[PDB]
Amino acid sequence: ICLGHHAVSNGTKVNTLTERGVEVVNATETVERTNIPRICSKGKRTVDLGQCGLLGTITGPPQCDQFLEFSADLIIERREGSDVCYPGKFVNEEALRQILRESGGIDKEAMGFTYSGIRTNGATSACRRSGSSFYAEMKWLLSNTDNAAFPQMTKSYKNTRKSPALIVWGIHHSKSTAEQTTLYGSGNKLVTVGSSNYQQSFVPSPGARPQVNGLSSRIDFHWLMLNPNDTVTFSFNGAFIAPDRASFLRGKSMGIQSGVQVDANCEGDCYHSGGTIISNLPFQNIDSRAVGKCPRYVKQRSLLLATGMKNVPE
Amino acid sequence: ICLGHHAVSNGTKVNTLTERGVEVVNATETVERTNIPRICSKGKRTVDLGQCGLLGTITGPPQCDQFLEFSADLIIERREGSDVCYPGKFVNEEALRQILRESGGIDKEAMGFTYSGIRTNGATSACRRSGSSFYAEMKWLLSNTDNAAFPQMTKSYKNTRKSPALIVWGIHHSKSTAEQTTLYGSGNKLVTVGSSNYQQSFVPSPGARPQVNGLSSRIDFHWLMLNPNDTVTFSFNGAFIAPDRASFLRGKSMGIQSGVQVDANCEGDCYHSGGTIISNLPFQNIDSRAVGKCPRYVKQRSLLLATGMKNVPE
Amino acid sequence: ICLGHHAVSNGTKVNTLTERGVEVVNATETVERTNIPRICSKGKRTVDLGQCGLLGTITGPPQCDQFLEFSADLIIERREGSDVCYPGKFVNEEALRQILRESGGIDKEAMGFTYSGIRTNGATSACRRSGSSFYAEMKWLLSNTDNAAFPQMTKSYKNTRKSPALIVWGIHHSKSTAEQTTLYGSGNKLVTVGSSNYQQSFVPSPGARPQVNGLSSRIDFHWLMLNPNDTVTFSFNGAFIAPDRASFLRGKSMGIQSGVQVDANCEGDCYHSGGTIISNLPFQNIDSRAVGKCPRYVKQRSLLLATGMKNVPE
Amino acid sequence: GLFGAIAGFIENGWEGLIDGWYGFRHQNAQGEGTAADYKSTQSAIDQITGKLNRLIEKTNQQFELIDNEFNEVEKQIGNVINWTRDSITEVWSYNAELLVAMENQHTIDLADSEMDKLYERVKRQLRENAEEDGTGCFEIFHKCDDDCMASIRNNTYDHSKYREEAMQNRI
Amino acid sequence: GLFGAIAGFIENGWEGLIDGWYGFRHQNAQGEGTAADYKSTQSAIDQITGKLNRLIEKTNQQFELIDNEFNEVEKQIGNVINWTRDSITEVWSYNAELLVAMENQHTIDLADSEMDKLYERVKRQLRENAEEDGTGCFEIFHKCDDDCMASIRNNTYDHSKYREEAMQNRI
Amino acid sequence: GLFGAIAGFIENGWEGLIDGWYGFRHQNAQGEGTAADYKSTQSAIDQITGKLNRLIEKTNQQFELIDNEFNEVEKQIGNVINWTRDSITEVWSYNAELLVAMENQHTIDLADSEMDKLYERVKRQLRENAEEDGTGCFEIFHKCDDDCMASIRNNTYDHSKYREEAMQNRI
Ligand SMILES: CO[C@]1(C(=O)O)C[C@H](O)[C@@H](NC(C)=O)[C@H]([C@H](O)[C@H](O)CO)O1
Ligand SMILES: CO[C@]1(C(=O)O)C[C@H](O)[C@@H](NC(C)=O)[C@H]([C@H](O)[C@H](O)CO)O1
Ligand SMILES: CO[C@]1(C(=O)O)C[C@H](O)[C@@H](NC(C)=O)[C@H]([C@H](O)[C@H](O)CO)O1
Ligand SMILES: *[C@@H]1O[C@H](CO)[C@@H](O)[C@H](O)[C@H]1NC(C)=O
Ligand SMILES: *[C@@H]1O[C@H](CO)[C@@H](O)[C@H](O)[C@H]1NC(C)=O
Ligand SMILES: *[C@@H]1O[C@H](CO)[C@@H](O)[C@H](O)[C@H]1NC(C)=O
Ligand SMILES: *[C@@H]1O[C@H](CO)[C@@H](O)[C@H](O)[C@H]1NC(C)=O
Ligand SMILES: *[C@@H]1O[C@H](CO)[C@@H](O)[C@H](O)[C@H]1NC(C)=O
Ligand SMILES: *[C@@H]1O[C@H](CO)[C@@H](O)[C@H](O)[C@H]1NC(C)=O
Ligand SMILES: *[C@@H]1O[C@H](CO)[C@@H](O)[C@H](O)[C@H]1NC(C)=O
Ligand SMILES: *[C@@H]1O[C@H](CO)[C@@H](O)[C@H](O)[C@H]1NC(C)=O
Ligand SMILES: *[C@@H]1O[C@H](CO)[C@@H](O)[C@H](O)[C@H]1NC(C)=O
Repeated sequence: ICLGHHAVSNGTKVNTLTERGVEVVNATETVERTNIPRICSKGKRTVDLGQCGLLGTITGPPQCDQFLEFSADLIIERREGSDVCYPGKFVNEEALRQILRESGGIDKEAMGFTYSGIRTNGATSACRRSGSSFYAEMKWLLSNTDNAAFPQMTKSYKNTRKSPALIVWGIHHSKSTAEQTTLYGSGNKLVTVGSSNYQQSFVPSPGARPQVNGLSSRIDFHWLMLNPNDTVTFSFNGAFIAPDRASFLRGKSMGIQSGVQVDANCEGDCYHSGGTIISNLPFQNIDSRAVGKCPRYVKQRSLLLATGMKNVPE
Repeated sequence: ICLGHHAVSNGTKVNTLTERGVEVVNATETVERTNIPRICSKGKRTVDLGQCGLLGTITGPPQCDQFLEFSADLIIERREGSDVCYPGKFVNEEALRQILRESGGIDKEAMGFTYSGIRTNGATSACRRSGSSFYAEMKWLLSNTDNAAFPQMTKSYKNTRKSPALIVWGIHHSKSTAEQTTLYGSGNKLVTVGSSNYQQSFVPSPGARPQVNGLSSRIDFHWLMLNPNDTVTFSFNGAFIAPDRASFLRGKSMGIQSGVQVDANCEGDCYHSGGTIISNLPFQNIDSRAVGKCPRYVKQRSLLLATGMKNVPE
Repeated sequence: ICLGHHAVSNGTKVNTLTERGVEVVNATETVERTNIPRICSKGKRTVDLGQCGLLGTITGPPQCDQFLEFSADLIIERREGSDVCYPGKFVNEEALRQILRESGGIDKEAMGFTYSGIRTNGATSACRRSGSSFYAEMKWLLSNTDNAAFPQMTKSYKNTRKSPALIVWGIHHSKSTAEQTTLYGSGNKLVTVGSSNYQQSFVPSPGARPQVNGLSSRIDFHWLMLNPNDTVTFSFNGAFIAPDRASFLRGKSMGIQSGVQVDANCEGDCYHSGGTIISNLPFQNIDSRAVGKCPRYVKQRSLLLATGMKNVPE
Repeated sequence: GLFGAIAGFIENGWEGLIDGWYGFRHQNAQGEGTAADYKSTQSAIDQITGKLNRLIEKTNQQFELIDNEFNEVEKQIGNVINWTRDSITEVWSYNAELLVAMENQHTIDLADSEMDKLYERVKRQLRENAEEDGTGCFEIFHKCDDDCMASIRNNTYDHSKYREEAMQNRI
Repeated sequence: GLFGAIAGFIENGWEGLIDGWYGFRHQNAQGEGTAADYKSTQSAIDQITGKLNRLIEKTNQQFELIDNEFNEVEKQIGNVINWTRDSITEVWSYNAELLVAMENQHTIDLADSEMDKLYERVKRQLRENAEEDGTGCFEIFHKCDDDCMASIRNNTYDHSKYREEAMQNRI
Repeated sequence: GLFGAIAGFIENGWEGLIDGWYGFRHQNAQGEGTAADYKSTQSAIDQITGKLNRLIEKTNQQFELIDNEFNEVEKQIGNVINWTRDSITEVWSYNAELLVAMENQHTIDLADSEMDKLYERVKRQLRENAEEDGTGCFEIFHKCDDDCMASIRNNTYDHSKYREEAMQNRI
């Protein structure tokens, strides 16, 4: 009587501590390379922002009207998204983007500013709603009539709620000093914003800029988080795009950036711009910037784990 | 004659590469979970800042008078600490906090500024020392009398020492333009600060802010490090809270943030906000933000290392 | 007949999982400690910037005239390098330094600005070329004659090329308000810069600064990257050091900082300030800030790998 | 392997052995037959599956986006972010390579060892009634019919019962 | 284990063996007795202690505070800091899990091997005077009193001295 | 080691053995001689070289400068950069220490195992014609001249050919 072990005609080669390309009876892959090219969103409240830029949900350019109070577990930004209608940009935009991706959505509430002695209905042909309009959550404050003086004014808001308030305001930079006076009157203009943990001043800077959407004038959007029971007070003399509502974060979510479709029929937890990584494998070689609950990215495309003995055929 | 090995009635289960929950005769824990809820400071010169905010030791609000020239190996910040008396905030405050935590303490030296044609004794009811006072290391420069003009002036300081000098100055933002003129005279006001490696300009921004300590006006504290043999020169026309002394770092230290008492009877090297981690174990599951000489934080609460053979009882 | 194994009189001690200082027949080092004190640059187009500061290659102070259009795979900064001639500093200087280290060199192209009604030949005794001169790639714009008004003007540049354009401009801070008017006329001065993805305003800040190269006035150099087919437009009223040429990145390179000579006879891929690490070993204990293709830095100075059996002599 | 069985003094494996990882191939007067040993095979499969089950563990740590693919974040903070991620990548690639290399060494070595236990167990079953040939075979010094071979395989072989003859043949 | 002794052909351990990790249990005409072998036991304890001593090494690298629990630092740099720390945490949790799993495998395997050396040493002590029963026992084919058993344990058993009788009994 | 040969029941190594890692030292009527076994030696060298070849692999990942030695970068971002690098350093120092410790354990254990295979192979070559002395020697119970010793070493020893005499001497 003789003892022996099995072997097969065609095995699979693996690497060990002492030898590369040792043949074993069977092995299995540890590095995931297979991508499913869709955003697998089954079971998850999903918001596909589309042409709405994420920061736009706070200010409300026309492309974001359907997203002013969105609610979501998964947030998808698209390349065609725009935060603005009147050209401009947010200061510390990415920090704000990162805050909103994990927010779970936003809940709007009137901040309660009332005005006297000015126009409040500033509109532009860049934010069109069957006619000239503006950001839905803001108000473009102007002098009552052309070249009239904008009074120095102070408007305050108390966060009476239990979570921090997102307050956004804007600084208007006109196309020239002459255009800036026609909207707000001549002279240096200043907007001061202060809270219990914040202080910063702003003066508008009129000047020529390249035409974006037909305009050489621009708006700077600024923001702060107002703690519960804290007060934000705005002192301004013109060139101020005032907030109408404050934003409050709903809960928790995650944000991704994708160029692929939504699929409510696959379930996944690891996303990248090309789709979803669905895998029980501990490693992936697909995208080092994948987000969610993911296998660890590695540079190897393949790492074979022996699952059987050494193959020694005759 | 027969060979055998020991076993016991109740062993301890551990995990291996091939099996989870294999029973061995004895095992020992590798992950530290036991916290001692105090700051073990035996053998270490400790400074408990208490109600003094760390940045306050440079400017000297009343709560920090006992800390103007502190010396320490271990620095403890408390939640009730305040950097300010007159409301305000430091620019790049955390960088400065991180510089001071490893400083070993500070040594003050007069910077030697003398003045003519102005008042130098600005005081406030927010920094009270048996009466209205101010930051002990600064001087609130004012016009000699209400609405008088503050002359444009330049004051320079040479670091004659062998280590970098910490220079702090302040920008005063009055409650309104009308209040700002009463202190310094009307018109645009400017403070320029320059050294061999630094250049930045500042203009005050009067305006309403929420009342903190009764005041709607605020002070911006700014700072720079002046190299040995280098000169700092201040050119200003008002709204300038001038430095009286420069600060020099004593040596080396470490800073923690705690809400627990000091214990000079336990010795430790790894601190977190809840106390001290005293352990020879290589891992801890207590606080991922622990500081000092620490076991590596891990998410597992327990990892049992076998210290005996497999237990095979009958 | 007897079985046995070899041993030698003097072995080498190594560490294992169960024992420290076990003697084996031979072992080999895994941690590289041997440094070659030169920048081994064989086979690599090398640019040793020397007294030219890296940022200077964009503005062109005299020490950088030979580097205005350099081309390189390896860029070496030296401690004596200076980015400036007229004293001043770049904003976000390190980001720009990091951009230029991986650029492979720069290719200059006229941006095409023409002027009327001003002087364009501003010169200084700090940038000397057989006489008073200036930054070779910039133009110091002045009023035609002392105290004459600088007209508000707008100059635009279109990137007609296929890669981003590096545009640099400067803000001149005169020695005093009186000196600033003699160059550009009195009043507030403003320079606005805008593109498709950029907006920022600048006002000059005259004031006394310590004399660097004899001057108490300073220049702020600012920069942006202009995308292909995008336009940059400058609106300014004085105190503006205008760009004459735009810079374009050539390809790819790597940058190091060294205080040692170039050696075209050794070939290397891992550099630090003290020379080159040439090693097949997986670890090094030389410099934790080494750059290039390097062995991983470790704190151990030595880790001996057993390459033979246990030595058991008699 | 460390145990010099598999790919060792047993020169090769059996491609006709489709019913187990290890087994017995006997020859007697009725001819030769081959069957697999379940107990030894199942131990190896169980250990390898435990290895597999560790590696297919789902890790419940979330990472979120911290840079931007559509609007690149500021350059300096971006270089720090890319530098860190590449550093982490360097670490996990090392861990993956080493883990699989080590695990493969141990898997191969683990299969080798289990064979040796089967061989040595049987040798001690046969006691003084057989001698090892040095290739994994036991030359049996007594007549061993199919029931006798089957009795070694299921561990019911009584060495004493045949003791007189096997010894009777070795001298 | 890899050596198929412990939890292997020796079916179980001795809960009455309180004086060592491994030992001998003999039976002869005066009855049975059990004593521990010091030399084999001390080797295992020494190897496991070295493992322990590596793991209780103090590491002298200081890390300082870089974010803030009382006044949260700016959000973006804070997300980078939290992202890095969570990445490092992921790495050390992996290293801790793997280290302990590997170390436990080797510790178990290490104890198994030392038993086999004790068994095989003794087998070669007894030479041709005994046969293995397959359960860790040596059936001694000569009369072996308490001094004789004690002589195997402290490695003074002279196989030749009893050679004639043990052989005299095996045939 | 795990196999209790090297530094085990063979008490020590041979400093005069300059031609191999393992070998045979025989004694017969013409005297004693020592020669190395190539096959066993080359296996160990081959495994250790593979270990070495893994460790001397060049890694093609570039890291660039992200702070500044001549003009220190801003303090806060600098503390984050230094904190990260020190964290990465902590990780690679651990990996280096553990890798070498583990690799050294396996290298020592690997050499120990190959010796045991040589010993056991030869034992099975000699079959019933010799007995192990417990120190790595085989007492040969028949006259074995230099050609006979050489025949064991190159695996041409026919145990049967001498079977009658070796047995003739053991009883
Ligand atoms: C030149 O045009 C218009 C426009 O953009 O529609 C006319 C708008 O009525 C006017 N808006 C207001 C509130 O007066 C707008 C404005 O002059 C610029 O957009 C400001 O630069 O221009
Ligand atoms: C309204 O009050 C007081 C105060 O805070 O005590 C009076 C102080 O004398 C005055 N300080 C000086 C130096 O004149 C102070 C000051 O008007 C404000 O604090 C500035 O906003 O106010
Ligand atoms: C005081 O000196 C000089 C110099 O630096 O050479 C004279 C130069 O002609 C003048 N430059 C111009 C363009 O007029 C220069 C200038 O006044 C300062 O450098 C500005 O602060 O000064
Ligand atoms: C071999 O490998 C994989 C992974 O264990 C397994 O799913 C597969 O079914 C195995 N195949 C065979 C033929 O054993
Ligand atoms: C806010 O103030 C109200 C009283 O107006 C008080 O009841 C509440 O507890 C406060 N909440 C916080 C979070 O300060
Ligand atoms: C078992 O484990 C720990 C760690 O080695 C040790 O301190 C303890 O005393 C041991 N106990 C016994 C009963 O062996
Ligand atoms: C500073 O200047 C003095 C002379 O005034 C000189 O002796 C000293 O060495 C200098 N030190 C440094 C650090 O430059
Ligand atoms: C011992 O170690 C090194 C590394 O393997 C090798 O280069 C050297 O030549 C060896 N020396 C001897 C004498 O075996
Ligand atoms: C830029 O515009 C030209 C037309 O003027 C067009 O042909 C070219 O493709 C454009 N390139 C890019 C990168 O937009
Ligand atoms: C970071 O990496 C991405 C992808 O590797 C690259 O395209 C991007 O330019 C890098 N970020 C910066 C700021 O360079
Ligand atoms: C970083 O982590 C802490 C604790 O996990 C958390 O409370 C904090 O909000 C995080 N920082 C930021 C900026 O979100
Ligand atoms: C970072 O580390 C270097 C070298 O260890 C040190 O000299 C430098 O001061 C550190 N950076 C900062 C900003 O402290």
